[PDB]
Amino acid sequence: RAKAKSRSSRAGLQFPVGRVHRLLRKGNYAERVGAGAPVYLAAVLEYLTAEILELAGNAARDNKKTRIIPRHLQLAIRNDEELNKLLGRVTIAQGGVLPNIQAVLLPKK
Amino acid sequence: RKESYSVYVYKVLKQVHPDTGISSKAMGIMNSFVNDIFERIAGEASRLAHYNKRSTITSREIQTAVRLLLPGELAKHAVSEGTKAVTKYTSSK
Amino acid sequence: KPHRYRPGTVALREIRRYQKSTELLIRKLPFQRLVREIAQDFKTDLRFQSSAVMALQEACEAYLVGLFEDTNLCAIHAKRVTIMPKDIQLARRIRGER
Amino acid sequence: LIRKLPFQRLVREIAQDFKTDLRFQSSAVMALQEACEAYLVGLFEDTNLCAIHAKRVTIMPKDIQLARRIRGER
Amino acid sequence: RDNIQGITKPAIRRLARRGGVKRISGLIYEETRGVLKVFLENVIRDAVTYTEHAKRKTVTAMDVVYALKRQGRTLYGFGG
Amino acid sequence: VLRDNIQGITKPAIRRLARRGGVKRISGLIYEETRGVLKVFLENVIRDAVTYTEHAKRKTVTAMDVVYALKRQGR
DNA sequence: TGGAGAATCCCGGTGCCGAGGCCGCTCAATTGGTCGTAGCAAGCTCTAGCACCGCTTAAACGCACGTACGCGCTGTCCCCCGCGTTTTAACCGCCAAGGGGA
DNA sequence: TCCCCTTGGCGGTTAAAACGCGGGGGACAGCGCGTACGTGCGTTTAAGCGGTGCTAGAGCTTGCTACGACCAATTGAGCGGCCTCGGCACCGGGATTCTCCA
Repeated sequence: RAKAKSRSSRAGLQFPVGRVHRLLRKGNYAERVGAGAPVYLAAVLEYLTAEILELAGNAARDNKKTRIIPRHLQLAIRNDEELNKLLGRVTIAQGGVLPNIQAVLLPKK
Repeated sequence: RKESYSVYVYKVLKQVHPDTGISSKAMGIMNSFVNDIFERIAGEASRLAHYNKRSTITSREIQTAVRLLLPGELAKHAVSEGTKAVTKYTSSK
Repeated sequence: KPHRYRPGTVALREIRRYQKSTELLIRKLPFQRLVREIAQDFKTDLRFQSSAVMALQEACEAYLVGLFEDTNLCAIHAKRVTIMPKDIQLARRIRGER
Repeated sequence: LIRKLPFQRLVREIAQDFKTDLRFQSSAVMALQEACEAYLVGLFEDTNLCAIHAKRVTIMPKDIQLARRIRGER
Repeated sequence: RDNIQGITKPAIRRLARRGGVKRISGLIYEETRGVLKVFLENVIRDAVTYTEHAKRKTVTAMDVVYALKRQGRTLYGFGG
Repeated sequence: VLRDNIQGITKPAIRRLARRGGVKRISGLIYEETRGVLKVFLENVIRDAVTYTEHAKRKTVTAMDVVYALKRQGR
């Protein structure tokens, strides 16, 4: 019996292809689940996690913070034209709002 | 025993910002995001299967879900990295 | 004679503060009593986890903050600096919510 | 409300950018038009509310922009 | 009991400042209270169905999250 | 090849749609704004309906593909 | 332009507490084998989608012309802000109960 | 019978809400003009309907093997629990900015 090599390792993924396979079965999404569907999906989950975490890691650095706070995730999401499309109807605990004052309200010169 | 993607989110974190950390409160949002986008893709792949009277969630149905669900340049890079992973999986073993 | 800022100066200072902060703006214990007061109509001796009420502040404050932004746009569309109830009524009605 | 043949050419023109030589069922064209008529009729109503707000009688593109921004499309 | 009056004018004012509102009619405070209560009813009602259909007496944060997601207003942070 | 067919929703057609929505008077700037609104909407429903058509490996877009595409825009 | 005073920024010090890492275990993913099946490929039908032609008329459009409605400008006042004073109740701690579940 | 955990009460104390009041500036009504849009009429343009011809391709049938469900054996990846130090906040007071009246 050969030593086990995790399905993530063979796909190169950090995300767990084996768990993603189970969850596609446990969730009763369909009667059957091909061997490739957990690999493709786990790669997309890992990508979208990497996208948001780079923008939030930038926002954290822009505010001199080493840790991503929920604030930095919300700023990253709302400043990105595609993450704000993907999450346009999603609410983030302690995310706050974008600093945004309507120019008509600023003091007149 | 409650299962959380936090260990995998943190491995992705060190591959985009090796210096950067995350709060458990922000991690809870990340875990909520991963679960929410898993559910949305899997739910559309489920519908894609049913619409085509197929019993199997195939990778072709994850791909079409990602093309339906994600916007613009996120969809195209997601389709790329999925197809690479599936290729490496098939080639490796 | 002490100083006094012009009307609208401190409104802008307060906007710039509360659009920068993230902490919750409704008081805690008054919202618990509002939740439990509402819950009484649906079932007696219900309980809420602390996280269940805190989850519910976050949802409704985001709902109110998000509504105010849409009503402010309705105010400035009527060329008003001032939001008024018919702005709330317009915003919700456009949202299919009134 | 919209005429059929020009809306048909409009949807075929749009399709070219997504896949060349697509066919469309006669029923698929009508399901698109009826949805577009229902979308526009139901939007002009939201713009009239924006025009009847601010005391006007006349709808402006500024009203379409406010309607679409509050419906969430912007 | 009328704890909706416990949503004070300053709290509604601060929510409006985060909403970027400069001037607030004094009629807004009673309209905002009425809006909040109408919203908070719908969520608690549906959450209580999840609580009871799971044969619990304690309403849980995930009951709220499922009610919120059912109402189209997905909240991240409290659970997946 | 098809071009310029967005002009095929004529100004009176926009009026008919607007009066059905109760609009009494229409700025001339509404016409170009409505054409932009129509095309941005119609592109999104067509894109997903074609993505369903490709998934079936069909060359014909069907009314059920429209229904699914509209149902998704409903979300 | 000035200026003062009130508001905000930065910089340094202190704390604490939560994130990141470590260790035990488990149970949940992986390996190897079997069996059903499902969907992939071939092949036939015939459906309905596309192209064209020709007539009809009703819808589009160019322009003429007026008036109704948009918008800037003026005046008023009122009513909402901003800041000082008063009051209440919000929040934290600590204890209590009992209530449910095993 | 016994543990856990959610609700209620007690007390202080303290910070935030409530109240008052002057004034200002913005809401809002009234007014003028001009221009921009609805209505009408002659013109044209192409939509829509009746008819003809063809072929692509949807949709169904048939056949078999690939591949995923299933399950028993094996183990290591990942979770629950514990520990510590360093990131971040909050504090204080000096420095810079911004506003408003002169």
